[PDB]
Amino acid sequence: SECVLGQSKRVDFCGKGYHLMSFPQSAPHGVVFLHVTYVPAQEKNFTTA
Amino acid sequence: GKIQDSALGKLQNVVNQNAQALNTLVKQLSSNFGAISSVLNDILSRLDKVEAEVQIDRLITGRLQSLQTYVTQQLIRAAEIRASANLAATKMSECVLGQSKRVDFCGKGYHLMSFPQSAPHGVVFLHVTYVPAQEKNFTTAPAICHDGKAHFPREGVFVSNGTHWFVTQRNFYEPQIITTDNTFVSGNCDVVIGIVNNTVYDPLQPELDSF
Amino acid sequence: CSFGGVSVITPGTNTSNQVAVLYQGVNCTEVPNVFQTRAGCLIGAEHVNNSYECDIPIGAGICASYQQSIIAYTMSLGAENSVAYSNNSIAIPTNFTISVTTEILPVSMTKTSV
Amino acid sequence: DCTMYICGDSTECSNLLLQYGSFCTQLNRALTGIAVEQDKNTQEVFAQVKQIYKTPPIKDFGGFNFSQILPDPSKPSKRSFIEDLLFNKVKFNGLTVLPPLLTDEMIAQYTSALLAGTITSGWTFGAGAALQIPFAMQMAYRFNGIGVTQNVLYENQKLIANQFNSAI
Amino acid sequence: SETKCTLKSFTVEKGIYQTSNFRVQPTESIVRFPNITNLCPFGEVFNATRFASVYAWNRKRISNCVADYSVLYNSASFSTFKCYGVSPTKLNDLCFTNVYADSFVIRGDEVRQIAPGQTGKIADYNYKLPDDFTGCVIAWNSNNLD
Ligand SMILES: *[C@@H]1O[C@H](CO[C@@H]2O[C@@H](C)[C@@H](O)[C@@H](O)[C@@H]2O)[C@@H](O[C@@H]2O[C@H](CO)[C@@H](O)[C@H](O)[C@H]2NC(C)=O)[C@H](O)[C@H]1NC(C)=O
Ligand SMILES: *[C@@H]1O[C@H](CO)[C@@H](O[C@@H]2O[C@H](CO)[C@@H](O)[C@H](O)[C@H]2NC(C)=O)[C@H](O)[C@H]1NC(C)=O
Ligand SMILES: *[C@@H]1O[C@H](CO)[C@@H](O[C@@H]2O[C@H](CO)[C@@H](O)[C@H](O)[C@H]2NC(C)=O)[C@H](O)[C@H]1NC(C)=O
Ligand SMILES: *[C@@H]1O[C@H](CO)[C@@H](O[C@@H]2O[C@H](CO)[C@@H](O)[C@H](O)[C@H]2NC(C)=O)[C@H](O)[C@H]1NC(C)=O
Ligand SMILES: *[C@@H]1O[C@H](CO)[C@@H](O[C@@H]2O[C@H](CO)[C@@H](O)[C@H](O)[C@H]2NC(C)=O)[C@H](O)[C@H]1NC(C)=O
Ligand SMILES: *[C@@H]1O[C@H](CO)[C@@H](O[C@@H]2O[C@H](CO)[C@@H](O)[C@H](O)[C@H]2NC(C)=O)[C@H](O)[C@H]1NC(C)=O
Ligand SMILES: *[C@@H]1O[C@H](CO)[C@@H](O[C@@H]2O[C@H](CO)[C@@H](O)[C@H](O)[C@H]2NC(C)=O)[C@H](O)[C@H]1NC(C)=O
Ligand SMILES: *[C@@H]1O[C@H](CO)[C@@H](O)[C@H](O)[C@H]1NC(C)=O
Ligand SMILES: *[C@@H]1O[C@H](CO)[C@@H](O)[C@H](O)[C@H]1NC(C)=O
Ligand SMILES: *[C@@H]1O[C@H](CO)[C@@H](O)[C@H](O)[C@H]1NC(C)=O
Ligand SMILES: *[C@@H]1O[C@H](CO)[C@@H](O)[C@H](O)[C@H]1NC(C)=O
Repeated sequence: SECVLGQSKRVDFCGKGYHLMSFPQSAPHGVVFLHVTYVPAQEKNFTTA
Repeated sequence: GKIQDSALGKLQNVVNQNAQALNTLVKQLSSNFGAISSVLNDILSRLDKVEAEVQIDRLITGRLQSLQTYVTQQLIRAAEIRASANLAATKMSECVLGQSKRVDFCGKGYHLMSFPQSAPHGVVFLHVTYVPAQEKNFTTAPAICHDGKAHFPREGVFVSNGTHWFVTQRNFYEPQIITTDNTFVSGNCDVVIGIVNNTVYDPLQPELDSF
Repeated sequence: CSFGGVSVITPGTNTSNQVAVLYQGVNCTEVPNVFQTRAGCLIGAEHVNNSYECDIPIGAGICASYQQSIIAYTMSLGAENSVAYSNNSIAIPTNFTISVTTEILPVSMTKTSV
Repeated sequence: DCTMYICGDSTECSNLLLQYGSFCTQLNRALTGIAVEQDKNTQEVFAQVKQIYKTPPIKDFGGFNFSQILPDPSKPSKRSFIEDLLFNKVKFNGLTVLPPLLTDEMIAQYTSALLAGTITSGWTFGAGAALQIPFAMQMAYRFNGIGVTQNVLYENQKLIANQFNSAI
Repeated sequence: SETKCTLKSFTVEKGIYQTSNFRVQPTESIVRFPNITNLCPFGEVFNATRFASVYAWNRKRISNCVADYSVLYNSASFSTFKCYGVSPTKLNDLCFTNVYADSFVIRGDEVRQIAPGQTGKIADYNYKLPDDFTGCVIAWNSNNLD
């Protein structure tokens, strides 16, 4: 419901990084979620106020 | 008015399994477990101690295993009730005392309100939800190019009725004119794909000209 | 030599007295309106092509219901919908329905001491 | 079958077991409960979609290549490649194993329906009608939910597609 | 009726109920034993002129021979015929890999000392039956002879 049929603001509920999409996949006796997430990269330092 | 016409089975299973568990525990008192009688008063009228003790030990063994089975069954089923109770507490917090962005946590559709109602050994939530209805197809675009600069919806989707272009909010069709209030600019319009051309309106441009 | 669970598929006795028997696992050759489900031989139910919604589970996709005779069918998962996806096309709701949906949760069981 | 397990074909053993009473039924009853719970568990995960959505034949999803996770058109089971990968990688004494209610193909149909809805209509098929949206615009609104302004998708769409295609 | 009976109810709700377990019960009874034609009995074991003394019990392997134990058990001579691990009524339904017959004499009230797991002079110092003895103890009066 929250990762496939929706997008989740819940940190780590739908993989590491900010959740975009999840795709369900069947497995024996189970389900596999391919959580697609936005992980930020290439930090730069800046002065802030 | 439709709730009068309408899940209780998932709750009645609690009432029915506790009833069946106790009833089975009572019926096992009729079981002989290899003793010459199911009723201990028979053993103790029929026999004297040195023989009764073996008979009583069989009844004790089978009754104590009946009761350990019951208490094991109840401990397992109590863990299931506590899962349901913690879920119900979370729904009370997040659906009644709040509004939930969690899809399908508070009924189908986008959650508005929930109201709790008491039930036997349970709680009933009346989840009020917005279900969108009466779809129309519209042509859409990710950006408008104007004067070589790419305009994007500030909060919404660009739609065309064939002739014109409008911004709407995503979850309900209210078409609004495309303006620098309804759109934001990022970059020149060459880099985006799927773009279209339409004249965004500045509110300053007529007002300043009206001076 | 072969053995299995004799499962009685029944409507409510309020509705009808007719019942069907699923002999789990065994093939109909060894049992003695006879239907070899992948759950076992089913006696007294009529096979129908129409994939209705599952009323009584049997197994391996077969379900049974009353329609009067007992009928057995490979259940439907739902109607089939291509959404008319196109790279230039959005659908927007022009209206809405407020639906009130009822969710019932256990909260306790009876306190017992023995 | 508690009697087949404890005794087999042995009328005297079966009769002695009757003196221990309902213990033979309680086990059949408890395992019946577990068994029906498994079909309930499977249904509550996969039957969240009430309508078997289908993908179009033209897979014009803005550069995103779902070919490993959508169904293979060449196969009768209609598994995806990653499902087919997973399903590869991972008697007489009165015991019996019962078939699940939903066959693996029915789980594939539901899994295909959830995926087709997701890629063609976003969250909307969950929250009601499967209102279609172009996939690039869906991703742009998913970006807007993570606090990243939606232009960051369209200006980097070929990169975002190539990263996703690599990750799959 | 089986459903109503297994639910302990005169009415049944819609469902599938595991009322019973069937089994394709056996049509006919086979019997198979080795085609051993020798009958060589315990005769020379029961009716020997002199037995062994108990300290040096005479052991004879009865083997490769048919043995009707009913004609033993029907003998009114056998004041004791206590059996262990097998019951006399069924001995004729069994076949055994070897049947050692051990024969000796002891005073009458001391016969009770022979049984497996007993202790005392015979069981301690002359002949001890193992606690997992499967077998039969045959004893009869011999003051008329010995
Ligand atoms: C998106 O559009 C399809 C196609 O509808 C056709 O094209 C439209 C632009 C308009 O001209 C319609 O009148 C055309 O029929 C929609 O599919 C139609 O749905 C209606 C029911 O609302 C049905 O009676 C038609 O037969 C369908 N047409 C076809 C060709 O299948 C579709 O419903 C729209 N998608 C969504 C999610 O609303
Ligand atoms: C698209 O929407 C616009 C705005 O509602 C429509 O334009 C109007 O059309 C009416 C006649 O139908 C004119 O009287 C108005 O002056 C128009 N307004 C503007 C701002 O141009 C347009 O007709 C719609 N087109 C379709 C195909 O529905
Ligand atoms: C959208 O608008 C841009 C800008 O007016 C159009 O680009 C111009 O098109 C003309 C005709 O081909 C050229 O002579 C100009 O040199 C173009 N300008 C630039 C900066 O490239 C563009 O063609 C329009 N697109 C559509 C689909 O209408
Ligand atoms: C939005 O949908 C509602 C519900 O169908 C519409 O309200 C009904 O309108 C009809 C007339 O068209 C009336 O006879 C009904 O009594 C109305 N129902 C209620 C509950 O008031 C409404 O007209 C639709 N609105 C739009 C703009 O499409
Ligand atoms: C999506 O990715 C798949 C896998 O790389 C591509 O399919 C392969 O294409 C090559 C070249 O035609 C074939 O030799 C392979 O056999 C294909 N693999 C499979 C599993 O079919 C596919 O072309 C990509 N999608 C697009 C639109 O290019
Ligand atoms: C952001 O990081 C990505 C990943 O390192 C960079 O993407 C690659 O860019 C090179 C050209 O510089 C291409 O040849 C590669 O194909 C790109 N990767 C993929 C997966 O397509 C990207 O250049 C970086 N962008 C910025 C602005 O730093
Ligand atoms: C030992 O000798 C006696 C006497 O000769 C045998 O006695 C027979 O025993 C069987 C079995 O009880 C009876 O059916 C016969 O009627 C007995 N015969 C007589 C004449 O009394 C005995 O068979 C011999 N022992 C064994 C083990 O064969
Ligand atoms: C949509 O797809 C067609 C091919 O069917 C392509 O020619 C067109 O450029 C695409 N348009 C957009 C906006 O993606
Ligand atoms: C039993 O049948 C009657 C009709 O004869 C119906 O009114 C009643 O509701 C039924 N009861 C149940 C429990 O189904
Ligand atoms: C029983 O029938 C099934 C098909 O329903 C078949 O696969 C199987 O080979 C048959 N025989 C046995 C012994 O299962
Ligand atoms: C069900 O389908 C088969 C073909 O797969 C057909 O032969 C049979 O007649 C159908 N059953 C009924 C009751 O029509």
